[PDB]
Amino acid sequence: MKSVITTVVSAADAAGRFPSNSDLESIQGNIQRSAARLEAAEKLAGNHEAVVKEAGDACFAKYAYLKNPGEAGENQEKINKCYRDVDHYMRLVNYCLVVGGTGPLDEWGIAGAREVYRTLNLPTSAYVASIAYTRDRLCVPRDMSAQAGVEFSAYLDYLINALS
Amino acid sequence: MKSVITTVVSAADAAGRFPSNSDLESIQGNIQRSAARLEAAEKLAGNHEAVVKEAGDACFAKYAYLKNPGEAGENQEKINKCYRDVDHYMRLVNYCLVVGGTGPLDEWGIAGAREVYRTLNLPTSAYVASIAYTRDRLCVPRDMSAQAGVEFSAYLDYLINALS
Amino acid sequence: MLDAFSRVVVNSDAKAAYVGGSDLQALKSFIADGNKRLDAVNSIVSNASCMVSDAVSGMICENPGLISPGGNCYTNRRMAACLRDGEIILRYVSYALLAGDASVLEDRCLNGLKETYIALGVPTNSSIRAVSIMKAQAVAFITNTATERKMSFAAGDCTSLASEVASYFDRVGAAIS
Amino acid sequence: MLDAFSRVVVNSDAKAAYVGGSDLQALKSFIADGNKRLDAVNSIVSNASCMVSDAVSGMICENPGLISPGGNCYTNRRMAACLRDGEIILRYVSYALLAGDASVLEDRCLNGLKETYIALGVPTNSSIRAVSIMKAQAVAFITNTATERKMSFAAGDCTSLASEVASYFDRVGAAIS
Amino acid sequence: MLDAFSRVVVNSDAKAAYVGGSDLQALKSFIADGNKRLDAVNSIVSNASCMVSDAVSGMICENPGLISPGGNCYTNRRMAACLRDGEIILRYVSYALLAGDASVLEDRCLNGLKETYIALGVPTNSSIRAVSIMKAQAVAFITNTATERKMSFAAGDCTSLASEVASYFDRVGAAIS
Amino acid sequence: LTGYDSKSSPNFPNRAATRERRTVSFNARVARNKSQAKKI
Amino acid sequence: MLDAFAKVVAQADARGEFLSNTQIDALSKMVKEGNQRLDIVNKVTSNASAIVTNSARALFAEQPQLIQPGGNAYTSRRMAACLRDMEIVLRYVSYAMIAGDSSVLDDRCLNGLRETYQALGTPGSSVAVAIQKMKDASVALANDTTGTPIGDCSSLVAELAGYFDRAAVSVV
Amino acid sequence: RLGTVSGNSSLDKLGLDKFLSESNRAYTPRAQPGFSSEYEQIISATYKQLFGNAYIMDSERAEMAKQESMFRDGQLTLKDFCRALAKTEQYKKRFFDSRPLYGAIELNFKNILGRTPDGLEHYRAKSAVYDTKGYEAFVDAFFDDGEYDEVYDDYTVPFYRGYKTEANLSMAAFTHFFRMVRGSSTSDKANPNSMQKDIPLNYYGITKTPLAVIAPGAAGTAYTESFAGTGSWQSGRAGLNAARVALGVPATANGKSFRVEVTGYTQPGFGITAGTAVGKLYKANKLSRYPRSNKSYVVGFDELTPLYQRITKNGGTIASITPL
Ligand SMILES: *C(=C)C1=C(C)[C@@H](Cc2[nH]c(/C=C3N=C(/C=C4\NC(=O)[C@H](C)[C@H]4CC)C(C)=C\3CCC(=O)O)c(CCC(=O)O)c2C)NC1=O
Ligand SMILES: *[C@@H](C)[C@H]1/C(=C/C2=NC(=C\c3[nH]c(C[C@H]4NC(=O)C(C=C)=C4C)c(C)c3CCC(=O)O)/C(CCC(=O)O)=C2C)NC(=O)[C@@H]1C
Ligand SMILES: *[C@@H](C)[C@H]1/C(=C/C2=NC(=C\c3[nH]c(C[C@H]4NC(=O)C(C=C)=C4C)c(C)c3CCC(=O)O)/C(CCC(=O)O)=C2C)NC(=O)[C@@H]1C
Ligand SMILES: *[C@@H](C)[C@H]1/C(=C/C2=NC(=C\c3[nH]c(C[C@H]4NC(=O)C(C=C)=C4C)c(C)c3CCC(=O)O)/C(CCC(=O)O)=C2C)NC(=O)[C@@H]1C
Ligand SMILES: *[C@@H](C)[C@H]1/C(=C/C2=NC(=C\c3[nH]c(C[C@H]4NC(=O)C(C=C)=C4C)c(C)c3CCC(=O)O)/C(CCC(=O)O)=C2C)NC(=O)[C@@H]1C
Ligand SMILES: *[C@H](C)[C@H]1/C(=C/C2=NC(=C\c3[nH]c(C[C@H]4NC(=O)C(C=C)=C4C)c(C)c3CCC(=O)O)/C(CCC(=O)O)=C2C)NC(=O)[C@@H]1C
Ligand SMILES: *[C@H](C)[C@H]1/C(=C/C2=NC(=C\c3[nH]c(C[C@H]4NC(=O)C(C=C)=C4C)c(C)c3CCC(=O)O)/C(CCC(=O)O)=C2C)NC(=O)[C@@H]1C
Ligand SMILES: *[C@H](C)[C@H]1/C(=C/C2=NC(=C\c3[nH]c(C[C@H]4NC(=O)C(C=C)=C4C)c(C)c3CCC(=O)O)/C(CCC(=O)O)=C2C)NC(=O)[C@@H]1C
Ligand SMILES: *[C@H](C)[C@H]1/C(=C/C2=NC(=C\c3[nH]c(C[C@H]4NC(=O)C(C=C)=C4C)c(C)c3CCC(=O)O)/C(CCC(=O)O)=C2C)NC(=O)[C@@H]1C
Ligand SMILES: *[C@H](C)[C@H]1/C(=C/C2=NC(=C\c3[nH]c(C[C@H]4NC(=O)C(C=C)=C4C)c(C)c3CCC(=O)O)/C(CCC(=O)O)=C2C)NC(=O)[C@@H]1C
Ligand SMILES: *[C@H](C)[C@H]1/C(=C/C2=NC(=C\c3[nH]c(C[C@H]4NC(=O)C(C=C)=C4C)c(C)c3CCC(=O)O)/C(CCC(=O)O)=C2C)NC(=O)[C@@H]1C
Ligand SMILES: C=CC1=C(C)[C@@H](Cc2[nH]c(/C=C3N=C(/C=C4\NC(=O)[C@H](C)[C@H]4CC)C(C)=C\3CCC(=O)O)c(CCC(=O)O)c2C)NC1=O
Ligand SMILES: C=CC1=C(C)[C@@H](Cc2[nH]c(/C=C3N=C(/C=C4\NC(=O)[C@H](C)[C@H]4CC)C(C)=C\3CCC(=O)O)c(CCC(=O)O)c2C)NC1=O
Ligand SMILES: C=CC1=C(C)[C@@H](Cc2[nH]c(/C=C3N=C(/C=C4\NC(=O)[C@H](C)[C@H]4CC)C(C)=C\3CCC(=O)O)c(CCC(=O)O)c2C)NC1=O
Repeated sequence: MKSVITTVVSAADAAGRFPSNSDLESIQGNIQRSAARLEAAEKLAGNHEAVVKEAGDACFAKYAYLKNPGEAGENQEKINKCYRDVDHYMRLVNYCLVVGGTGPLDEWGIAGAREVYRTLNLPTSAYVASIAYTRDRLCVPRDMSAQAGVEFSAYLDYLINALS
Repeated sequence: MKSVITTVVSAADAAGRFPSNSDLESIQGNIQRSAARLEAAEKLAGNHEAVVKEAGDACFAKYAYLKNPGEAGENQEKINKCYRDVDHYMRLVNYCLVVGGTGPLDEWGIAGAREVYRTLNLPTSAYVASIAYTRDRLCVPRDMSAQAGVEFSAYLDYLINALS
Repeated sequence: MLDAFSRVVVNSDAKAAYVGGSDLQALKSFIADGNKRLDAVNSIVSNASCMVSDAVSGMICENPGLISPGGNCYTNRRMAACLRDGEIILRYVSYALLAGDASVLEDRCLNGLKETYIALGVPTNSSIRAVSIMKAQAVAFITNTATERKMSFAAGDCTSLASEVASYFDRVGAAIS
Repeated sequence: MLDAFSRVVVNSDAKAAYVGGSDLQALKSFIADGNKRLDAVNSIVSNASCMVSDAVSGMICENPGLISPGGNCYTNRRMAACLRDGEIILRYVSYALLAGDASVLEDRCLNGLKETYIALGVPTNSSIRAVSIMKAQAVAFITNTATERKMSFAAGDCTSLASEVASYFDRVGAAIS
Repeated sequence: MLDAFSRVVVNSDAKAAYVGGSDLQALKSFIADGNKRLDAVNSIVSNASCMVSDAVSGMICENPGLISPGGNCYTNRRMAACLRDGEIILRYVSYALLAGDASVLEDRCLNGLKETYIALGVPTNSSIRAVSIMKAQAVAFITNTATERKMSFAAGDCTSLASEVASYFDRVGAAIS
Repeated sequence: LTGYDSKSSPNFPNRAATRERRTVSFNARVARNKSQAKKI
Repeated sequence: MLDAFAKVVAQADARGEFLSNTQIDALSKMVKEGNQRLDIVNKVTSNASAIVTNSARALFAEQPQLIQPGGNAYTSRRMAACLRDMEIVLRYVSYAMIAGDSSVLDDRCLNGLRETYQALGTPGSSVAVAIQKMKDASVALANDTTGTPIGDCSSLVAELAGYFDRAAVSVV
Repeated sequence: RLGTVSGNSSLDKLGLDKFLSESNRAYTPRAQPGFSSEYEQIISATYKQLFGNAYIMDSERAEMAKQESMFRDGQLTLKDFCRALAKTEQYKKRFFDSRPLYGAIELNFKNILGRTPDGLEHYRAKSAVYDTKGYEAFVDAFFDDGEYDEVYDDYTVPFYRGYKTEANLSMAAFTHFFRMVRGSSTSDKANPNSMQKDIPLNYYGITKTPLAVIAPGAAGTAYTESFAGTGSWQSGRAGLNAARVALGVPATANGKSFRVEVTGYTQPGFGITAGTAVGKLYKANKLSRYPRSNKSYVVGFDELTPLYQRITKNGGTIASITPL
């Protein structure tokens, strides 16, 4: 849970110190950023069912070969286990917009993902294609403000740089 | 040099990662404090000769036995080394106000203080008798703004707990 | 580890639900009352070593058995560590107030404290009194009920954290018991 | 180690002077131009994993003997390390842009990289080409002048922040030479 | 490492010899004056704390640039290290006085001290004034010649030990210059 | 006698310092080699 | 040693590329500032004894323990070796001003100067104060308008201060 | 940045900056289930210290899966992880099987203990365990004696300590630390005194000879010298390095005497000009003007300033000047 609070209280504890003034004003910045980080989270929370749909079938448009036998898309349950696999990644981003930092991604999503995808024969190139779809057609005056979108996209390209 | 910037680039180099928004929202609070924290260090620099003289004259006046022979305040050059010993401490608290954190204090004056006053017979009870005068003599409507005196009085109490 | 922000993200995770406008007001008032949390840790840490020595030497003035011959706080070596056992637990409940959740010390400070004090014969009768008077030093600093110290603070209310930090002080008194 | 505010302290400590109205003005523009510097490091941490592989391929496409048997990047394990060696260099330049001064890559990366590369046998002309690619990649990312990706910023200037990060890349080539 | 007794047995080991008449006479004289050797060592370690405070303050009052900003003893961390760099020096000289042989400060203190001080930046032309002051203090203690401290002793002469301890204190200034 | 010396085994209980160590590491050093016979 | 023109060529030869049209424009901008580059090293080498001695005298005026008996400038020979070193550095900074880069300054003056002053016992904090005093004695002398036609020299004066600050930081 | 007087500190400008920042202290007995984002930092910090900034690829790391699982269970850092990791194949490949026996002892002191073997008896105390009990008890002797338990905790990663006064070794072993650990961006394979194939402190570690300290990043960081004895009993050759003594009438004439070390000596850049000579480029025996770079000198005080100009005006650069 690598947020702004749990990185200063771990730095003082490693030295054996009390929370000094350099700790108390790095959490002032947590206050002046929540207004551009929390309204981008509820907007995802009230519209995640319609945005994970058009982002889900983007990889099923580009990598349309996936529905061959021996691959990730044979039967309908492999699709239902695919629109679930992408529904989680919008939730783990939604947790990273209410904890402040990049905590819930790199312990639950990112951690242990390179080895579950190598042995289950899941191509990671369709993960980075479905994620970069919803990263690339949000427009800043309609769905968010100019300050929420830079916050929202920064946790999106954290995924693509971790997978690829 | 523990500041807000040196906290997060050393927390990140510990893990071996890039600066995320758990490192960028910390430096936002560095902007939300420098408008008032740098105001006190502007006042202290142009006033320090009127403050270091009032600080020592509230120490020897209470600790009048230190001017007896055999003590650490014998003659005029020792007392001239007593204003040199305090005008460092009003300079090191000036250096902590511009780096944001408590960087210069805990590695230039504090680090090794227990062995340089116990060996040279310097009483560590008189140092706190002068710094607490400067803290208790701090009047926020006239001399400062109300938010400088919150944090200017917070570094003197970092000295007092680290000298006691 | 798990602060007040990370507390709601595992309660919502274990039911597999998005965090939304039903429960984003409890973190809206948390942010909007965050300056009261900063004006409470700064009013503790300014005399954090002082409220140890008033309490660890205030524990013994109700109980002279600690500096009895054969007592637990007899020598200077055992008195160095009692003032050292008394500055860790104050430091770790400073960590639980900046975070907003107790979970920083039930894995670091209190994980197995009960078995070390019954190993060394550190008695459970005094350490509860050693933290109860330090808790009263804690709750008397965030509000201006201290005697010779009256820090100039902005007006308002601080009875919210005063029922909170003392709730972080009787959990160690129930863990070491 | 030393940020920009940590450099005016050590410069004024050798004088044993107080920082004042002539030196605070240089740092008062540093906090006014802080929302651009936070806006610009975000543009390089986002496109970080693509800048590396574009630069190790770009070094290889101009020197095809580097994958020949006997070249430094021949096998997989020698190639996998070049993608590692090239991104720790980028990770400290993202640090030195975040602080303000060049004393995090100087004393943790370039203090010892000259004799790192003359013990492994890494060519000191191929490596400074891969640095000079990422120098141009970051300058064309800081200004919105990249070809295939554009990021939405508030309109203004970052010419000063562009030439600062070129100076950080330019001393890597001077160090390991 | 080697005492006065083991110095003899490694010289007669080269000859494949025993110990006889002429080689035990200088060794029985060590046992004869052996009560004075203990009686001189105790006069140093009884008041070594004032001997290291007066010594590094005599170097400072002769060289006022050592406490300038940019002087080697400027901050408290560098000054406290000076206060124990000379306290380690005095500990090993009192070992070679006790064992009667200079092969213990030659091994564990002197060997490599010159290359260590030039690396850290310690001025070696000013480290020898601190030892030469301690040479004058140590010979003014095993002879009752200290101006502000007189110690009771049995009647007799100890000028041979005054030249023994002055040979140790001069080879510390010969190993770092 | 067996060898040049007869130093004790590092598998014997109560062999480390346990003076001013952390509470994580104090409990590790008092129960070093006592866990087997407690469960036997 | 290299100058500012032989620096661009040695860069381009390692990549083996033909100098661009926008890289001859940089060198033709560099020749247009050619008279003023001579006007600074003429104003400095015609004042070199007054630069050193007024700045050496100001050094021992505020640091009297250097010329106190026992210091590291008390002898006539330990003092004559001190004014020589203050003139060594000014000579290799004026060498590094017509060249346009600090290559003759590093390879013939500064590489080894810190390692020398640790061995001899010379206080490096005071060689900085000696060097920094000659910098603004020369910066204010290079802004003298007398004899030169009035224009702007603020990108060349800032470059001359950069060679002094480099030689000052390479001895501490 | 280099120097010793700028920031009123001197050890963080010798390459020990990043090592002076970390603790990696593992504040709980077992790892908490549900999470891995805190103990993964502890795992990887143990890897960069015990292997010494070595690269371990993800297939090389996946050989050591079992161990990393027991330490994340209720087991400890020193005996269940650092002792298990040094008995794997990814450790024995780089530090044991590539070297002679004394290369292995010098790297186990650096990796496990964080210091230097000073004197022949620290080598011999660890050499004799291998001859009677093999490799798997030779690693135990670095752990289960009376040095590890009093310095590092049960759950702290073994940080570097061979430079500080608490490790009561010597002052010659201070200089030997800055031959092993040449900065933070360096590894054991990546420093020019040991290329994972030899013994780094062979003659200097046995005889406790102090070395000149050359700071990483200084102009002259490439200084390296080869070894030959002299004297007819050991059947050695004269003319390779300089002496370390300055013994005769040339000691105190021309002032006191110093030992200078040069590194960069190329064939152009000798004469009193700016450009290389054109023509034949070599004499008839076609060796060089300087048949090897890294020359060292012994020079008095009154000849130090003419020597200095001969060094630098002919291309060389000064790595270290120590007084003799
Ligand atoms: C002996 C029997 C005995 C003492 C010794 C002394 C210690 C003590 N003090 C309290 C209550 C408080 N202590 C406080 C601490 C401080 N007050 C200050 O102003 C300074 C900053 C600081 C000391 C460094 C505070 C704020 C309180 C509460 C208000 C008050 O004055 O009571 C106790 C607790 C008593 C109990 O309930 O058991 C003790 C033991 N008091 C003694 O009686
Ligand atoms: C209870 C503990 C106190 C009390 C607290 C209140 N403080 C209020 C506001 C406040 N406090 C600070 C300083 C704080 N902010 C920081 O960023 C840092 C350090 C980095 C600190 C210590 C500030 C800046 C403010 C905002 C108002 C101002 O600028 O003056 C406050 C009002 C806000 C609110 O209620 O939400 C309260 C009630 N006040 C009390 O009466 C007791 C004693
Ligand atoms: C030059 C590099 C760019 C450019 C930069 C500008 N950015 C400006 C504003 C800006 N950026 C952010 C986001 C940033 N700040 C943060 O605190 C965090 C995360 C913690 C991030 C990613 C913010 C908040 C702002 C300020 C917006 C506002 O207050 O309106 C900006 C305008 C400010 C100024 O001009 O001083 C500029 C110029 N813009 C460009 O066009 C080039 C390409
Ligand atoms: C501590 C007071 C000891 C003690 C030590 C002795 N010091 C002796 C000689 C001595 N003391 C100084 C330092 C003094 N002179 C100064 O100029 C300054 C500061 C500006 C100071 C603090 C020096 C320099 C010397 C020796 C002169 C030299 O050789 O260079 C000494 C010898 C006899 C004597 O002078 O008393 C002793 C015994 N004396 C004590 O009684 C306590 C234990
Ligand atoms: C020159 C260094 C001194 C001095 C030395 C003399 N000491 C003499 C006798 C002596 N000293 C002690 C105490 C000493 N012996 C111990 O066993 C221990 C500690 C365990 C200590 C400190 C004793 C017991 C004796 C023996 C006779 C006695 O005093 O009862 C001595 C005369 C006897 C001899 O030479 O063997 C001398 C000359 N005396 C001086 O005047 C200078 C200061
Ligand atoms: C901005 C780049 C364009 C723009 C594109 C259009 N999007 C349209 C529908 C649509 N957009 C989204 C993404 C958006 N809705 C969300 O709920 C969230 C996150 C919570 C985001 C980023 C979705 C999911 C949908 C489909 C369902 C819906 O409308 O909510 C749209 C109309 C139909 C279409 O063309 O797809 C357009 C034109 N809209 C704009 O106004 C600017 C030009
Ligand atoms: C003082 C108000 C108490 C009291 C304190 C004593 N504690 C003693 C030893 C001790 N305490 C701890 C726990 C402490 N160490 C930690 O690492 C942490 C959390 C991170 C805590 C809270 C430990 C592990 C030990 C073992 C020894 C040690 O580590 O120093 C102690 C005895 C010291 C000794 O035996 O030498 C005392 C007196 N005891 C009291 O009676 C009052 C109530
Ligand atoms: C790629 C752009 C290069 C290239 C790179 C190679 N680097 C190799 C090994 C290596 N590199 C470093 C330095 C790196 N580690 C750090 O901690 C930092 C900065 C803080 C940096 C820059 C080290 C320490 C090592 C040693 C790894 C080890 O010994 O395990 C390397 C060889 C890998 C191997 O032999 O297994 C290569 C090929 N080489 C090239 O040709 C291009 C120019
Ligand atoms: C004081 C009279 C001197 C002076 C002393 C300084 N020594 C500094 C560091 C340091 N010194 C030693 C040598 C010492 N330690 C030993 O273990 C032994 C022999 C057994 C000796 C003689 C070492 C190893 C170190 C390294 C630091 C450490 O070990 O912790 C020092 C600098 C401290 C710093 O760098 O911050 C000083 C100032 N220097 C002086 O100016 C006067 C002459
Ligand atoms: C800059 C620090 C001065 C300054 C300099 C200007 N000098 C200008 C022209 C100029 N300078 C010289 C002398 C120079 N040329 C040589 O050949 C030799 C040695 C033999 C020297 C010392 C000459 C001959 C000229 C005439 C060429 C020309 O007209 O450019 C000059 C241009 C004039 C202008 O811009 O109006 C400038 C600016 N002027 C200053 O204000 C500062 C103090
Ligand atoms: C998968 C089909 C299973 C299952 C597997 C899990 N095992 C988990 C943790 C874990 N497992 C072991 C035993 C393993 N380590 C060994 O050394 C050996 C044999 C020599 C074995 C079999 C250990 C020690 C642990 C501790 C956790 C750790 O090592 O980090 C585990 C949870 C991982 C976690 O909590 O993060 C799982 C899911 N569990 C299942 O439900 C199915 C049946
Ligand atoms: C809480 C976090 C969380 C995640 C991130 C995912 C991650 C994840 N996905 C799958 C499992 C899967 N994930 C996918 C999804 C896809 N396959 C592809 O190649 C496409 C990229 C994508 C479709 C869009 C599919 C098809 C499976 C089934 C694989 C199989 O069972 O053979 C599994 C194995 C268990 C299972 O079969 O369900 C796990 C752990 N699940 C989680 O619980
Ligand atoms: C840059 C960081 C820095 C500091 C924090 C101080 C710390 C400090 N003070 C003194 C030294 C001193 N400090 C004092 C001051 C006092 N003594 C007392 O007994 C009173 C309590 C108090 C008066 C206010 C005196 C009188 C001396 C000289 C004592 C002596 O050696 O005679 C010394 C020894 C060196 C010296 O003699 O100057 C040091 C390191 N100095 C520094 O350079
Ligand atoms: C400090 C005190 C101290 C001790 C007393 C011993 C105690 C001791 N003994 C053994 C171990 C043993 N001890 C004995 C001894 C005996 N079995 C018999 O049949 C006889 C009754 C008796 C001796 C006559 C035997 C046979 C072993 C077995 C070794 C093995 O299992 O291979 C072990 C485990 C092996 C080891 O750790 O090295 C230990 C800790 N060690 C110590 O450090």
